Amino acid sequence: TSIMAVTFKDGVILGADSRTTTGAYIANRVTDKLTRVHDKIWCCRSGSAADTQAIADIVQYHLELYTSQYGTPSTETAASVFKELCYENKDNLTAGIIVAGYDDKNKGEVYTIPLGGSVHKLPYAIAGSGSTFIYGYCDKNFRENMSKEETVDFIKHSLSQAIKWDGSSGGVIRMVVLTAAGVERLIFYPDEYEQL
Amino acid sequence: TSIMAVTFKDGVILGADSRTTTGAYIANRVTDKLTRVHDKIWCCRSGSAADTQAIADIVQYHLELYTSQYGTPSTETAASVFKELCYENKDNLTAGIIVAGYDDKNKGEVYTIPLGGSVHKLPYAIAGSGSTFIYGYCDKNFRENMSKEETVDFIKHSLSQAIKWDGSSGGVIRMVVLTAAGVERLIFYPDEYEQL
Amino acid sequence: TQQPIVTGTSVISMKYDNGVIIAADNLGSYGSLLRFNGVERLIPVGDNTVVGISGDISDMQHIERLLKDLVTENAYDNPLADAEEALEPSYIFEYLATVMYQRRSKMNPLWNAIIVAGVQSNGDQFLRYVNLLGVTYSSPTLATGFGAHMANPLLRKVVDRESDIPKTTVQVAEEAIVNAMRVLYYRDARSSRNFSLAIIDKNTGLTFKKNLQVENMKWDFAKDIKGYGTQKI
Amino acid sequence: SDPSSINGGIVVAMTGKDCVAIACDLRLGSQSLGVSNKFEKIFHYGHVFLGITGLATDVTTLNEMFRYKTNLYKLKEERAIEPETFTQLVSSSLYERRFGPYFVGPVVAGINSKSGKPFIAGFDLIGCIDEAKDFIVSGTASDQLFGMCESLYEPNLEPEDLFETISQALLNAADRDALSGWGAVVYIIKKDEVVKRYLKMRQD
Amino acid sequence: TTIVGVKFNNGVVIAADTRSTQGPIVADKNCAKLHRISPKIWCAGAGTAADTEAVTQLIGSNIELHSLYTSREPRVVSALQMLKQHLFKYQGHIGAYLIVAGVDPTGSHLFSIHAHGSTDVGYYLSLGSGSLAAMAVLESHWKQDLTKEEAIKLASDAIQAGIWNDLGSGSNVDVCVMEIGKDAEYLRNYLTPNVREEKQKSYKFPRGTTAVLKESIVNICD
Amino acid sequence: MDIILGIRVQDSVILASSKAVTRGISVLKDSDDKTRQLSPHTLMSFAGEAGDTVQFAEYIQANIQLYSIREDYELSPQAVSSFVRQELAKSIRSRRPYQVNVLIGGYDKKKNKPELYQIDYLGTKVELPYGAHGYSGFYTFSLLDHHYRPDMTTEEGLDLLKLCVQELEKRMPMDFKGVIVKIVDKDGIRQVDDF
Amino acid sequence: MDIILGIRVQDSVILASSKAVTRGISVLKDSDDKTRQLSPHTLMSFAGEAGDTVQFAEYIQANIQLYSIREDYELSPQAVSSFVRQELAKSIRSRRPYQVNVLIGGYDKKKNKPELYQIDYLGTKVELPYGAHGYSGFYTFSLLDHHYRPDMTTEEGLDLLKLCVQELEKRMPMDFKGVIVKIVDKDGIRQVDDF
Amino acid sequence: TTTLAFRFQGGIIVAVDSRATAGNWVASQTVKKVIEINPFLLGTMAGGAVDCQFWETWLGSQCRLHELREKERISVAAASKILSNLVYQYKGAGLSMGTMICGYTRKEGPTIYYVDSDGTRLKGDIFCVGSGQTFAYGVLDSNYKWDLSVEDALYLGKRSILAAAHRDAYSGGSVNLYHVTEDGWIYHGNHDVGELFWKVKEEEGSFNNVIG
Amino acid sequence: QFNPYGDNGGTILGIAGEDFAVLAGDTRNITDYSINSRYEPKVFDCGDNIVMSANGFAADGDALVKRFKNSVKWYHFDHNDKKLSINSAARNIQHLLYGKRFFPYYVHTIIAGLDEDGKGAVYSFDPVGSYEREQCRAGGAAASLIMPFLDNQVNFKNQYEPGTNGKVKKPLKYLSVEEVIKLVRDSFTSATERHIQVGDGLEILIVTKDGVRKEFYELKRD
Ligand SMILES: *[C@@](C)(CO)[C@](*)(O)[C@H](Cc1ccccc1)NC(=O)[C@H](Cc1ccc(OC)cc1)NC(=O)[C@H](C)NC(=O)CN1CCOCC1
Ligand SMILES: *[C@@](C)(CO)[C@](*)(O)[C@H](Cc1ccccc1)NC(=O)[C@H](Cc1ccc(OC)cc1)NC(=O)[C@H](C)NC(=O)CN1CCOCC1
Ligand SMILES: *[C@@](C)(CO)[C@](*)(O)[C@H](Cc1ccccc1)NC(=O)[C@H](Cc1ccc(OC)cc1)NC(=O)[C@H](C)NC(=O)CN1CCOCC1
Ligand SMILES: *[C@@](C)(CO)[C@](*)(O)[C@H](Cc1ccccc1)NC(=O)[C@H](Cc1ccc(OC)cc1)NC(=O)[C@H](C)NC(=O)CN1CCOCC1
Ligand SMILES: [Mg+2]
Ligand SMILES: [Mg+2]
Ligand SMILES: [Mg+2]
Ligand SMILES: [Mg+2]
Repeated sequence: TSIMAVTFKDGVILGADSRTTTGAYIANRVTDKLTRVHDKIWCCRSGSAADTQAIADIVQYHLELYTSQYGTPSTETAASVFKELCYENKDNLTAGIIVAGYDDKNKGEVYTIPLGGSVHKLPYAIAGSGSTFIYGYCDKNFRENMSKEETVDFIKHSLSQAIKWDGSSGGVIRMVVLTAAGVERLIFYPDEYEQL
Repeated sequence: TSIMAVTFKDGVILGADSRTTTGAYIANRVTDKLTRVHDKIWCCRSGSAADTQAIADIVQYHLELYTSQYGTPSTETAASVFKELCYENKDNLTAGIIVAGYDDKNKGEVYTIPLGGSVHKLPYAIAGSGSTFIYGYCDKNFRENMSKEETVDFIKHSLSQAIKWDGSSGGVIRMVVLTAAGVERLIFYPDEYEQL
Repeated sequence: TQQPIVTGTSVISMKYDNGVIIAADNLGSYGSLLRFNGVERLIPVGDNTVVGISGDISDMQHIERLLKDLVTENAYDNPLADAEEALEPSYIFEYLATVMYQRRSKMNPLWNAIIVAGVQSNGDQFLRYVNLLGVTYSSPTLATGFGAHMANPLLRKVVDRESDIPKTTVQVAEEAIVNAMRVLYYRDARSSRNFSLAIIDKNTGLTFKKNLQVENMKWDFAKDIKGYGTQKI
Repeated sequence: SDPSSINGGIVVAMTGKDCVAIACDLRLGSQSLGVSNKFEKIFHYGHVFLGITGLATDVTTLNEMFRYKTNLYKLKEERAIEPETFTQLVSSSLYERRFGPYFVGPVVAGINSKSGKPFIAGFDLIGCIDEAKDFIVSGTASDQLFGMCESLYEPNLEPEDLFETISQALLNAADRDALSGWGAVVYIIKKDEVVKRYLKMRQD
Repeated sequence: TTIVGVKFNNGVVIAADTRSTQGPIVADKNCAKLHRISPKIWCAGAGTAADTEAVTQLIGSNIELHSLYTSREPRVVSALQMLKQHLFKYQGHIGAYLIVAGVDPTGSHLFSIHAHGSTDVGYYLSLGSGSLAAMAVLESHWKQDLTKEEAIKLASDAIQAGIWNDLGSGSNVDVCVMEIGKDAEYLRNYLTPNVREEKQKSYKFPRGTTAVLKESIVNICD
Repeated sequence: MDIILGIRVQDSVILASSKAVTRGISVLKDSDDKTRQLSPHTLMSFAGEAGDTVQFAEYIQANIQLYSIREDYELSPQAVSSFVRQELAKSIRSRRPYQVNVLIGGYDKKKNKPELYQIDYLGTKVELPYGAHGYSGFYTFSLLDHHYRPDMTTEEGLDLLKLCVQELEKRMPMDFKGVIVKIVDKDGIRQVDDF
Repeated sequence: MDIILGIRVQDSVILASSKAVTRGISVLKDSDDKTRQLSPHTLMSFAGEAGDTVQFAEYIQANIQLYSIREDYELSPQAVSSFVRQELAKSIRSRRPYQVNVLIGGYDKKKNKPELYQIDYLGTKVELPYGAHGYSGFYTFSLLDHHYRPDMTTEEGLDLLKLCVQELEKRMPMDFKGVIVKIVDKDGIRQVDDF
Repeated sequence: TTTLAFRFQGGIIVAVDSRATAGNWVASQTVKKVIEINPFLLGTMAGGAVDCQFWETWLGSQCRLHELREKERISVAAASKILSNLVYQYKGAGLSMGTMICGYTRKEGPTIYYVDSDGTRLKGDIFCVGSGQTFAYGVLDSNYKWDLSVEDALYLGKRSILAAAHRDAYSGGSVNLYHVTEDGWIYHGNHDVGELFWKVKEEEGSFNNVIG
Repeated sequence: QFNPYGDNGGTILGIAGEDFAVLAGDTRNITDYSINSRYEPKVFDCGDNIVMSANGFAADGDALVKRFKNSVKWYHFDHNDKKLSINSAARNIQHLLYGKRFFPYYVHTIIAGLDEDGKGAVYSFDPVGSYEREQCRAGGAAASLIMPFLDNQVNFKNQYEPGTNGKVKKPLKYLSVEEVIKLVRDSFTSATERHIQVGDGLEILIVTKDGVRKEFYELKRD
């Protein structure tokens, strides 16, 4: 994997490639690594497909139950539930999860949860095998309060480079826009992003 | 290490950080990783300090002897001698060497020699532990036939990011300019490059 | 005993009615890092043989030097170096096969899989494989790495046995090869889009095509896939 | 320390024309030491025949266990268990020990008393059913048995011909295996008579 | 094994070869790797043969009880969820690799499941030792808007690639078509392109060839 | 431990068990009885891991004695052997298995027949005319294949046994300090004092 | 191999060496002489790794015999022991060392004195009144500490030796098939036939 | 393998089985484990097949060269020691050989030397060697006397290999018999266990463990 | 760590008649679960009426065959063009194989031809050089499947004369070239069914006093 989430003026955008590997064989070249845990709380998954999937399914259950009793959960709450699972089962999991969501009070928020099970709230976050290659780029090109179109370009260019160097990353770039407007799914094919 | 060499209009520039580590302890924070093997053929050294040092000393000997018999060697010749040592002793060495030199016929040339002992001629080259973090940046920002000042900025910014993320890299940035004019040593201190 | 560092992935090849085709992408991987992108892994020897090499690139470069040196040595005191006593594909192959097996026998292999494709002086097509173990075999279609698993099945639908070779044209054969290279780009995590292709024909000679790309890729269906089971948004 | 080849043994079963055959060797050893030349590996519960190869303590245990279950089956169902049903019972019981398995290679053989169809089946140690028209093999000389059966076998053999075929398959396979042999038993099974013959084979 | 799944206009088709192996030996030349979970949800299995059988029956059993409880026809996502949660619980020690396909009130579906409990979605999928041979055919010929007959052709072509080019696959081709509105049709031995040639000789022995020591009538009666 | 033999003849079962108990480079005892009477017409010899052997023998002994008291009846050698096998078959999949091999020699009073059962620690049972555990078998089985006859007297069985002990003392690397011999017949269990 | 002893008394040196040669679970021989006469008044017993023992003994024997012929003179027990030690000291740092322990018993004709040298495979030499190699020492050294006196006769030395062999046959786990005894005195080397 | 050879009143008996194994796979049932070095010298083979075959055929070449150089047939002691010194040079390399060098010379009389790959070399009257040696020892030792007739000794050797062929899973095939006298070795035929077992069972009344 | 060996599969078969001998072998070459070639011959005419096959690890097999062919060539040069008898070839091959006792050729080797009395001969070797002449031998992957069939059908093992109370054995007799080729083809079709590394093609070399003839037959390609 290459995955990232970026806050901006109107909310937050999650981005991800679509490559799933079993060794050097590509098991699935059109994978959806962007998964919904609530209306406007989504996460990007890196590491073990089985572990991140089972975690995400449990989190979705917890937030559905939270919603029925206490109303819409904060993005921070969602991240805390991810953490509780990742931290307490750290010996049995290989999951690097980025959480992103849109409140109306708090706007766009991004929380990253690396292998240890620690939580880190950030303006933007990168993760997965391909993220190593774009630390320099993303640090140099990220600004706060970007526009939607600026943020889409930032993610598209960033993941393009990650994909270009990381063999474990590739295929299409999927993105998910989280704003007051609603939820927008985006997709960008190789022919477009390769020659950026 | 973070090291790189970049060709440009007037010749070639080699750049490097100054950090030497024994584990997490910094044995030397003002190391000179840019070493002369001939008047206008230099190399950047990554990997084992002992191995790269012994190799460089042997190469310097070979090119001094070459010079006495056949005149000034090409940059390609220097790279071939590095390769011959790195390839034939691949089981006993941990050396990742970048070779850069200035002919008057061939202008600036850069050859990279990774762990295997293979040779790769390139417009620019990056290597060392910190280079992983600037693949995305360098690919996006490198142009051919840059000016001296543009190339100095490219290296300064690139190594600044490598230093920022790689714990095994740091200290000052040293650079060496190879042109028809001569040989110019440059140095850039943390206070300058950190806040780029 | 080695371990390969900078590597090249699949080399694929097949026979057709008049000649042979061979192809290989232009990538030099460094583990999962796609480090080098201008690597030529098809190396012609004379105008009647192409050697395609996969595996460790430093060892490939060494083999390049051997073949280049072989041409030089063959020319020495040889008035018929460009005629009756020119290097044949069978000569080049057996030399490599000899070297490979000696190196494995000294527990110091050249970490490669090689396919020698060419046309003999009598017009016969030559296609034979050799690897780090010194294992050799011949077939109407040959491939290395992932190529063996994904290309061969496709190429064998065209030439399934010896008698299918006269029936196969160069247009059909090249199409199958280019299609195979696309499939490998979809499914091999250490492949690249850019590749080189070489035809050695008994009439038209050696055509060496560089800077080819995989095109006509199906990706559009991706926009319909959501989640991993129960997701609808 | 490979449980499947400490004691040794083989079982083979074939179908014929309105009949089935099941055969086994008689050896029980402790690796190189031959210990018993009387150790039979075929048992029956009513008209359903079960042969079991592998670790002898499990062979014995499983026999005792299936006797147990088929006896309760019969008391409650008020009828003898059929080969198709018994095959499923074996599969269930073996898979119940998925992560602490019996080290065995069972083979079911019998004629359905209602439809009159000949039925054979085999399993791995963990329960996977291997149903077959022609033949099933099991034991330390299974490679050999597969080779003999695949060349010697033909469909629709009469009981007296099938006997010669299954016997020759077993005998010549056992003679190419160090842990199999030391005697042999062959069951020829027809709709309502069962003949049991002990074979003369080389005793080395 | 080689197993495949292919979506088309009004449904989904799955196919499989019919070889079972024990090391380099062919244990079974014609086993059925296509399992019924419910009438209109079928499952193709690769990996540990007993695990694919056991896990498919267990979930099929619970799916039936669930279908009775809810007075509703079972959904593919229910089988998917139950299988994946079960396999995950055992951390891959149950070596089942499955392609799950079927039609339900929601539509037609195609999923894959790996032994550690990860699931994927696709228009075309392949699992098993011959999955790469099959996937090469699927990547070469698959398109959007396949007809029923085009999908069957593609699926069996993908399985054939496995049969011929993979040593872990052989013998025949089984197919199951699940179309919306209709019954699922299980096409056992849809193709049989590996028929054993006539043997040169008959090895039926002269009667009395085998030396016998003892005879006895066995009592199966009461 | 190490050497335990058994020979079933016409009218009796003869068990021979070595007397040595060794640990390290010291023979701690040279007069050890490696047997327990399970019931008046049933005797069990044992060999294997230290501690386990006796603990197992005495556990089996108590169980059979409990049965005898409860039913006021002696269990058949076949039934005792089946009970013992089942216990060992349980044991092998336990947390710590009993590493004990046994021979059960008994006279069945209902059949008027001697019976010899060989059972290893895995729970592998066989009825034999003659039996052995450990390396002993590698010499005795072939010797008995040659010299043993089914219709032999108790006296002929003892001569056949001396022939086994002689061969073992000649070719075995360890000093096992001779054997204690016991006979099991219709009149019960008795020990031969001079061997 | 395994058991080799030595006792130096007033006027002689007595060497006792076990007769058994074993491999696996078979005693292949029960009459093996684990000794070589190096010279008329010098005898070497040996024990250790199979093959090495004899190869080493015979190699040493040839060398000493060569010396005797060249100088027409017998080397002193002290000199022979020093030669043997040096060979073993070389061996231990070789590619494949001789894994052989020895006892050298000799009568020095110049001093008119018996001498007993104990040398292990590492090349560790000591002159002793009594010596042993292997597990034997763990029983015999303490026994001899108690019963041995420096002024004993050859006959008293043999009784003291019987006392050692008796203890070993009682407490040692392996059957070593008795010993061959040899005496080394002013009149040369002779073997006791009944022991 | 089971092999034996023993000394008695009337010379030397040598008997061997004929099975070759590759693990539990039976490789052959018709293998020659005795080599006739010369008319007065025999060699038996147990362990690695080629190790024994190659080096005992080599031994024969060395014995042949000795009689060309010395105009005299090599002693059993010297022939056995050539083989033992050879294998000792290879000690540690992983050779596997259990051999017996049997023969007659005027100066020695009938003589048997046991030679193995650890470098052990032993003169003796009786040896059994191989995976089935213990089974052979059991029968031989309990029926051996010095005063056996040639007829009885021949049979005892045959019966001892048969005993091992039966019990030892890694022995069988057939018995090869030899008798060695002052006049050289005499071959006493190949005896397939397939027929011999039943012939012996019936005539001797033994092997009552088997279902007859 | 570098593993200098590999398994290229295949299987070979030698049968000897009265005045002829056959050496058969399948033409399939494999590594792991892949087919490298459907027609890669491994039975060779080596001159002097000797045919040879070295099955197992192909690189070691080709190396050995190549060296023996060379051995025959130098035998002619050094000994006045004398014919290398089959027994002499066998012994020569023992020394080739044993020369690498501590780094073996991973091959089971078979040669066939005629002895010095004009009778058919088959010699077979282990990987390190031990050899034996037989009427009958299979080698390689499916040896375990084929060999007991040959024991039964060529040497008539376990076959008694009918009605003789299992007392009189079926008598040994030489087989015709027609009968031998039937057994070869049935042996290989049987082996092909049940072993995954055996298939594609069968190639037989027949050796008479008139020379070496070839015969080829298709095998199942799954
Ligand atoms: C990239 C490859 C590297 O981080 C991504 O993290 C990617 C994330 C992903 C993929 C699909 C769906 C959601 C998220 N990870 C993978 O594709 C993953 C590679 C991986 C496997 C195991 C790991 O540690 C245990 C870490 C990364 N692929 C898989 O999980 C596939 C489906 N399964 C296997 O490869 C089988 N594994 C199971 C665990 O044991 C090793 C073999
Ligand atoms: C960075 C750290 C990572 O590539 C650079 O390559 C840097 C290069 C350098 C440093 C000084 C002078 C010239 C070039 N490498 C190091 O600083 C190096 C770290 C390193 C050590 C060993 C390696 O593989 C064998 C690879 C990288 N530091 C050293 O060599 C120091 C001086 N020595 C040690 O740490 C002692 N080593 C010796 C080898 O065994 C491990 C302990
Ligand atoms: C192809 C043939 C793989 O080569 C398929 O995946 C096939 C799937 C299948 C499904 C249902 C019915 C038949 C066949 N898999 C097998 O046939 C499978 C191959 C396999 C064996 C063992 C494995 O783990 C080491 C993994 C894959 N064969 C079996 O399951 C056979 C019947 N069983 C055994 O060999 C017993 N093994 C099972 C695993 O545990 C150890 C003992
Ligand atoms: C009995 C049967 C026990 O094996 C005998 O010892 C028998 C003796 C014998 C003598 C001459 C001719 C044939 C047989 N030994 C074998 O049959 C022997 C068993 C054995 C194998 C390997 C060993 O390794 C140290 C030791 C003993 N079998 C073989 O030699 C077989 C035919 N060949 C191989 O196993 C090939 N191996 C040999 C060792 O190197 C690797 C390849
Ligand atoms: Mg990529
Ligand atoms: Mg057998
Ligand atoms: Mg046997
Ligand atoms: Mg096949």
